[PDB]
Amino acid sequence: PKNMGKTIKVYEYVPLLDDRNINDQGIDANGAHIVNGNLYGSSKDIGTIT
Amino acid sequence: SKLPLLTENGGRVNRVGFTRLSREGSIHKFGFFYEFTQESLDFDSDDQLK
Repeated sequence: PKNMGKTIKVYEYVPLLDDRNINDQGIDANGAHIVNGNLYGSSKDIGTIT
Repeated sequence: SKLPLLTENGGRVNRVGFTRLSREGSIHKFGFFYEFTQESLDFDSDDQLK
């Protein structure tokens, strides 16, 4: 659009289970606070999934 | 001293003459401008710059 400018910008939205989703709002299944914001990220290891 | 004073022998006495002056006035030209580019009115913050 005119009168906006010469550069554009967008918003990439990372999914919940992605290693880029780096945040501090995370509570583990036992109700304690955890460092990682997501659940397990992009890991495959079945132990870290269960 | 300078009063117009006539005698009985009226003749060539007390002559007066008049003068006519003039006042002038001219005409002058002014002006100014400003330049802009389409790249300054197409993508610019304000919509009604012009």
